[PDB]
Amino acid sequence: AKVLVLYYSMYGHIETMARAVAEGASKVDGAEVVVKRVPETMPPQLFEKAGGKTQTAPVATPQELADYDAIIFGTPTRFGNMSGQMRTFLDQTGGLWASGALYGKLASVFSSTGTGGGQEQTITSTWTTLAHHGMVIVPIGYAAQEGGTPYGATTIAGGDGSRQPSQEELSIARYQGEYVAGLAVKLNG
Amino acid sequence: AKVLVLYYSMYGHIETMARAVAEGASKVDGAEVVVKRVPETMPPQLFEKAGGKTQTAPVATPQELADYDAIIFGTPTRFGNMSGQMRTFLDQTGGLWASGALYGKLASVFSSTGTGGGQEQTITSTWTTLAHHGMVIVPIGYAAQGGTPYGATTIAGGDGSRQPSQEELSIARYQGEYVAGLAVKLNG
Amino acid sequence: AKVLVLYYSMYGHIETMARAVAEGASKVDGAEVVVKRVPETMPPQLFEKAGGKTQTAPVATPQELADYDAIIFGTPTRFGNMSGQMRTFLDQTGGLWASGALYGKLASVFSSTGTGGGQEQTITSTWTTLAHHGMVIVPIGYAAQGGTPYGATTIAGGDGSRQPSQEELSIARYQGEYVAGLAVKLNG
Amino acid sequence: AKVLVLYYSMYGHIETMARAVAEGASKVDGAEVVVKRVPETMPPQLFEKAGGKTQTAPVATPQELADYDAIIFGTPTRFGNMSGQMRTFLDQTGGLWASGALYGKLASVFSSTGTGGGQEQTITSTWTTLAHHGMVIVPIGYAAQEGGTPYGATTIAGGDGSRQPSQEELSIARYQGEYVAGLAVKLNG
Ligand SMILES: Cc1cc2nc3c(=O)[nH]c(=O)nc-3n(C[C@H](O)[C@H](O)[C@H](O)COP(=O)(O)O)c2cc1C
Ligand SMILES: Cc1cc2nc3c(=O)[nH]c(=O)nc-3n(C[C@H](O)[C@H](O)[C@H](O)COP(=O)(O)O)c2cc1C
Ligand SMILES: Cc1cc2nc3c(=O)[nH]c(=O)nc-3n(C[C@H](O)[C@H](O)[C@H](O)COP(=O)(O)O)c2cc1C
Ligand SMILES: Cc1cc2nc3c(=O)[nH]c(=O)nc-3n(C[C@H](O)[C@H](O)[C@H](O)COP(=O)(O)O)c2cc1C
Repeated sequence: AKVLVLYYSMYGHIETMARAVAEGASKVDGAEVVVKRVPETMPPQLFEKAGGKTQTAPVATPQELADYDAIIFGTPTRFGNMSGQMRTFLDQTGGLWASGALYGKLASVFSSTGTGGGQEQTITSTWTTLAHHGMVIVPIGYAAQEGGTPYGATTIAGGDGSRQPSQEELSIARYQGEYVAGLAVKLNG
Repeated sequence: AKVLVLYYSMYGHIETMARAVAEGASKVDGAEVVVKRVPETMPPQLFEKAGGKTQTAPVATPQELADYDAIIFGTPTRFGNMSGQMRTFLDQTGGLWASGALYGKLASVFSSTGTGGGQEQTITSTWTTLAHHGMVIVPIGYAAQGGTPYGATTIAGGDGSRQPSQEELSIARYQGEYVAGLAVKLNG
Repeated sequence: AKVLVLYYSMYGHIETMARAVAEGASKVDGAEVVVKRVPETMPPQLFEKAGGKTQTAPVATPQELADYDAIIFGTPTRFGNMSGQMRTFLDQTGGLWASGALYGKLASVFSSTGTGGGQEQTITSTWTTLAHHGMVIVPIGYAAQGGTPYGATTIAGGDGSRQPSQEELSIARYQGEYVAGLAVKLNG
Repeated sequence: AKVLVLYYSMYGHIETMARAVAEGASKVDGAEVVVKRVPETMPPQLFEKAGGKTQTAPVATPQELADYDAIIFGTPTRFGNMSGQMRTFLDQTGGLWASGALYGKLASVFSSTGTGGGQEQTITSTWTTLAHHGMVIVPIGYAAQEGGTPYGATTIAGGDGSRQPSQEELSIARYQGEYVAGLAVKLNG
């Protein structure tokens, strides 16, 4: 099974989460895992001065999403929604929608926020788009307990962005990757 | 694989849909399908006076949900949420939650509305509860072609006179067949 | 302006919050505040055996909601939704809906959770129902500084032992005072 | 009271809706009404070939949103969310968020979809962002009935985009503008 971890990060928190997700998915016999980012939409000059952490992963094209059996989407919270960059990317998936290209594929979502507020809404409002594509949606449930959510792995970046993901947050992200990849093998070999 | 179509219905619209869902699921080789309803919470007297439709389906218990590989949940829209009867019932599943009893099982949702507005919120706000249980959620996507990609729906009309259409029931059957197919793929 | 704090609580966490909300609203010159609870739906015997907290607040009726200029609704999180007791109660407001009885009135929501997850969905899925009634919805935004901009919340802890904190109750009082201020501005 | 109708349109459906909203808000004694769009993010070449209807309204800056007492947001549905263009714009409102610049201002939302699916989610997922800004959220309720929603005015563009808004849809949009502007005067004079 092919698993895409597809993400947007501006300050590295989601990027770090993506790595943990991918490590988890890689644990699964039969799963092949790829990590990619959506294009930055900000001019580099502004991205630079805003203190952005330059992202170096291969940039995905909307078309290649059809190639995977499972897609795990990572986005930071922007006032309770996915980021503009992820929204702009997913708005380029009309071709795939028309052809049913993602229909029945596994989808799952992870996020990051400054202080907690909006993490749940970011994940569930992302599930909406995945459901229009006919994707099968995988939440994590009470995994953690067996300041997060049953909807997907999250991390807190802190008010000033200086917090880094904890071992426990990375563990939950890794679990999410492992579990989705396991589902993807059970369904697609 | 074992599939439960669990529904609430007060005027029979969700009941008609539930039957169609159960049929679609039945078409799948390897799938065993049961239809149950959640308990009415209205006193029988007021249900009657409200013009509520009486129903033959057996009443489910909260604890038996753990028996099934896939649960397809049917609720009418009540201002953009599931019904209080469905809500009350699911609030009784804390035991299953604690033991991880529904974790990883498939869930899917269908609904009915008077005039349309709220059918999407009903379905997605029911997904929320399914996700707390760690259920895998199955929307229907563009099979929905106003229906919804989130699951099958029917329009009851403002006075409730309208009955599920051929096309609406056909989408409902699609949904059962789709979820049942996934259940057999995952569980045999 | 008249403000109703309408709440459901099984272990007293939302009850404590409701009191604080009612106080904040009371601080507003021109605001008159009433606290009521929605009916328990559990039989008294099982409520008791469940370790439920008994409550002094008068029980509201669905129809009296139309009396108020602002309603602040308190519910614990039940897998990311309002409680079945709150859901059942609001399902009884079809009469108010038909007559436009709550249209334009202010609504605001607060909640309680065991461990946090679901508090945001509880609040926004309650807003849905308020919007069907045409109520104007008041979130609290960055006064929330894990709380939520959607309305005041408290963490009950996994075993329910934790009680609302000084800070959490202070946000709850802010919310009542804010909504009551808006009610007086709109209605005098 | 100053009322901003702030919108994104790619094929004109939301644009037509915006005009109706603005007409409604203008009916109100004491309300002054302005219509603006968010920047197109698409290169014009692509916008051209996709058959976009060039938008000609003044382009809003994130900063000027602080100047209004009420903002009515219009966006088409993109798989159950606001469009990338509106998301990208609202992601530039961090300055306003930090200063509480939109706190307590009135907000309301209208939408458009191809075939209905996702209109409710687009509106409520937009309310999320408005709530982070502390905005007071105004749905329309059962206005229509006294294929739409109580959350805000909507229009159906049809599967091929050829449908135009009906008189009844425009009437509901106008009502939304009138009602929000009326609220804005009652609160701010
Ligand atoms: C425009 C904008 C909106 C934001 N909204 C929220 C919010 O609603 N809640 C929150 O906790 N943090 C919010 N933040 C903080 C971001 O979520 C945080 O920077 C992000 O999680 C970091 O992830 P990254 O390092 O991968 O970019 C916001 C930040 C920006 C720039
Ligand atoms: C309390 C209550 C709230 C309702 N809210 C809505 C609504 O928000 N939108 C709508 O289109 N219909 C609404 N209706 C109509 C129901 O959705 C409709 O009667 C139901 O779908 C019929 O299904 P059933 O026959 O299976 O009970 C409501 C009905 C009641 C009794
Ligand atoms: C059926 C049920 C479901 C619950 N679901 C959640 C949940 O999803 N997330 C959470 O953090 N707590 C959950 N809890 C804990 C409640 O939110 C907690 O007991 C409540 O907030 C206490 O408020 P009260 O004392 O006012 O009743 C649940 C409790 C019950 C009984
Ligand atoms: C990327 C993309 C995603 C879309 N998703 C949906 C959808 O989920 N539901 C729907 O009915 N229409 C969908 N459509 C149709 C648009 O909503 C429609 O073009 C829009 O409402 C027209 O408004 P405008 O003329 O102002 O651009 C989508 C269109 C595009 C280009």
